Amino acid sequence: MSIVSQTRNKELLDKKIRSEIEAIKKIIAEFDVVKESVNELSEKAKTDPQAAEKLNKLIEGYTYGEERKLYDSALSKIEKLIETLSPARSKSQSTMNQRNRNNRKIV
Amino acid sequence: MSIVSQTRNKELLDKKIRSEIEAIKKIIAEFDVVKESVNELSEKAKTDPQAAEKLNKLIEGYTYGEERKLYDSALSKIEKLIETLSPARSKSQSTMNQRNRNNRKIV
Repeated sequence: MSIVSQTRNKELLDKKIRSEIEAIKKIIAEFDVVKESVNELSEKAKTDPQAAEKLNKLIEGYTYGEERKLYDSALSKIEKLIETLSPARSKSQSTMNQRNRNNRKIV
Repeated sequence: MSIVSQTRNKELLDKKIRSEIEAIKKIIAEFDVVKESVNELSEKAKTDPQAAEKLNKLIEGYTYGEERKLYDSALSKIEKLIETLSPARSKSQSTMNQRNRNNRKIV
């Protein structure tokens, strides 16, 4: 009766994990964006002196991005989990070849 | 300075990203939960008489994840991403070595 459950579960998990990593990848791409606020006025400042004046006021960028403290090691734990889902050295771990129900197999 | 939106935004993203890894972790465990009693039932149907009785009630709900080939490659790409965000061996990014402590290291 699992057929009535695994009719959407597979798709659900696929789309779920797919979206999770996409959001996280977006998060990690916003950090350098905020840090790029240290030169909001580049060509504009070069053209207009008043814009260059604002440059001395808009020279920020480091506010809430350097939060890689206790949460930094949290990412290290993720790698550990991924490694746990890896072969590490071999793929034949615990599992063993079976397929007894074949009736005279060629291979 | 950027603080109006950065008020509680950090907590929002922190908790959200924390949900991803927890949700994904559960999905991985579900694969073992489903594909658990397979060799202990299907294979044992031929061997044990009681096992064959149970197989007559639940036979569809074992192999539902044998597409592990190009999918794992995507996860490996995730590792590379994490590694790219890590200083790895070059631990000099936004930091420096010290070793400013000896006091006669005769032992």
